[PDB]
Amino acid sequence: FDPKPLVEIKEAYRKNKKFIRHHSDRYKRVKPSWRRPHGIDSKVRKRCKGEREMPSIKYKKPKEIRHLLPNGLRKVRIFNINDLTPLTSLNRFYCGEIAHAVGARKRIAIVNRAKELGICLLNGNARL
RNA sequence: CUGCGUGAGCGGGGGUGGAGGGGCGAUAUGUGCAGAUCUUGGUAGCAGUAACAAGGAAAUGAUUUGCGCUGGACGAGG
Repeated sequence: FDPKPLVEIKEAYRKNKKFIRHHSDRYKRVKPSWRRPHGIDSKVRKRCKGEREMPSIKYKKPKEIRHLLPNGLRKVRIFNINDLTPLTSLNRFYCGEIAHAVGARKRIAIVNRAKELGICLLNGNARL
C-alpha cells in the first residue's frame, strides 16, 4: 500500500546527527539550542578538524518524505468532532491526533466518530 | 519520557498543580543575551581552616584556702 513501501524509503534518509551549541557541555548558562559564532578567533566558523559541525541545506530531505510520521502517514490536529469531516475522501493518508487540552467528556465523542469513518487516531486510548 | 524540522523552534504521553489557555490575517512595540573591573538577589570551593576563649583549687560550695590591682566623690556625655 501507501504506508508500507514509504516507511523504508523514509528509513534510508534518517540522519542521527545533532547540532548542538559550542561549549554548551562546559557551562550550564549556555543552552544547547543552536547559534552561529562570530568571533575573530573562532575555529568552529572555519570548519577545522575536530570541531562541531554546523547546519546547512545539503542535509534537507526530499519533498515526498519530509514531515512523515514513522508509520507512514501525515499528522492532522483535531479539536472538535467537526474537525474529522475533511478526512473522508482521504482516510488512508492521514493520522489524527487529539490536542492535549481537550477534556475526557469530549474525547469520547471524537473517538466514536472516528471509528465509524475509518480514521486512524495516533492519540486514542489515553485519559480513558 | 518520546515524535517532527538543515535550523531558529513546534507537538504528544505519565506524575505534580488547582484556574484559565489558544490558532489564522492585518496593526502597535520598553520585541530575543555568555561577556560591559555590568546592576540586584541567592549559592560553592577554600575550611571545621585562620582568629579568639578555656581565670588556682577543695564530691557539696552563704563555709575553708590561693592570686590581681585601680579604690571613693562633683561636672560633660548617657
